[PDB]
Amino acid sequence: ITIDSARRIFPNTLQADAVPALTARFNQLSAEDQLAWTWFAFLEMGKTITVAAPGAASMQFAEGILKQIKEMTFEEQTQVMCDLANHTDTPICRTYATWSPNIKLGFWNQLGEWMEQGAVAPIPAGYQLSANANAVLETLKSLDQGQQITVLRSSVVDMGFDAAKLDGYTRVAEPLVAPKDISQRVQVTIEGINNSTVLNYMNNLNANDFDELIKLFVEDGALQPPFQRPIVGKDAILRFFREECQNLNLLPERGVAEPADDGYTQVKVTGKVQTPWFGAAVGMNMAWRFLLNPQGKIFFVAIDLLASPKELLNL
Ligand SMILES: CC1=C(/C=C/C(C)=C/C=C/C(C)=C/C=C/C=C(C)/C=C/C=C(C)/C=C/C2=C(C)C(=O)CCC2(C)C)C(C)(C)CCC1=O
Repeated sequence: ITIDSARRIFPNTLQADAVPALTARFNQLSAEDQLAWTWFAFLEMGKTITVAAPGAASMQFAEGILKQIKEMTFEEQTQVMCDLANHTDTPICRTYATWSPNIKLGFWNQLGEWMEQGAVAPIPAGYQLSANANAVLETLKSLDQGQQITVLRSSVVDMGFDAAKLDGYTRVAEPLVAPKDISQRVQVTIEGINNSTVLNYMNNLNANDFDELIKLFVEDGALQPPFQRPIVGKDAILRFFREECQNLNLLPERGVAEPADDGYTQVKVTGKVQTPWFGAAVGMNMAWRFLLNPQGKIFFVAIDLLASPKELLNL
């Protein structure tokens, strides 16, 4: 048993790889097309769902850069936005790179508001997307909403300076919320599954109880978010929880458990997940794939975004 082999459990699980597919196509576009594209994608999104107001604690980390941009001319603002899209080496792009996804999202949500308000340079009124950009946008509109918001988030996260090239830095993230009181936790129920570790995983995460959640993992275990590489080691996993996994609502529905190598157990769970950005307005179709050692500790868990609601019944 290795992490590489663990990634392969439950191979008939059909992930929504249309997301990385579309991201690849989007990445072929010019910075100018990218900004215009996302503006139109953002407006399209607004036809059905509204972004929740970012937390004040989150925005205080973006406030400095936002203030600087707001005081710029339209031409200067557009250049900064192009710099972010191009991953150009600039002070703003380097600052951006140290931010967690939620801070990056709150930052762009504010710029979007200011674009609507006339405070930040808008997309040119009669701007024409390239043929390829148009086609990418058409494909976006054809995907379910869970896949749509995942594409937009991924693109936001990938802007700015290459974080890897910053070497060591203080990571900027939202402050920790106190875990929910036990009496206030709404425990999950999973049809076909009684596994204590899986239930503890779901309930602790829903409670923002990361200190108890991390105890479920083995030292050298790993967690794999949708479409990215596994995050290895309890230290990295806990940091991921604290920085990116606050105020989620996991609503698992069904699951199955099977024997695995070396006395391990593998467990597949399907259900829905809500992000605090949209709440109940977007229930993403998810699968969890656990690999548990004989002591019931988590060696590996993959979290998949599924290709369609039909996959929820694929056990
Ligand atoms: C950029 C841009 C703009 C702005 C655009 C804007 C403002 C875009 C913003 C878009 C927003 C707010 C997107 C939010 C996405 C959140 C998702 C997909 C969360 C998923 C979480 C999941 C599945 C959780 C999963 C989890 C579970 C279940 C676990 O079990 C373990 C934890 C884990 C995390 C893995 C403008 C409009 C100004 C145009 C110019 C321009 O470029």
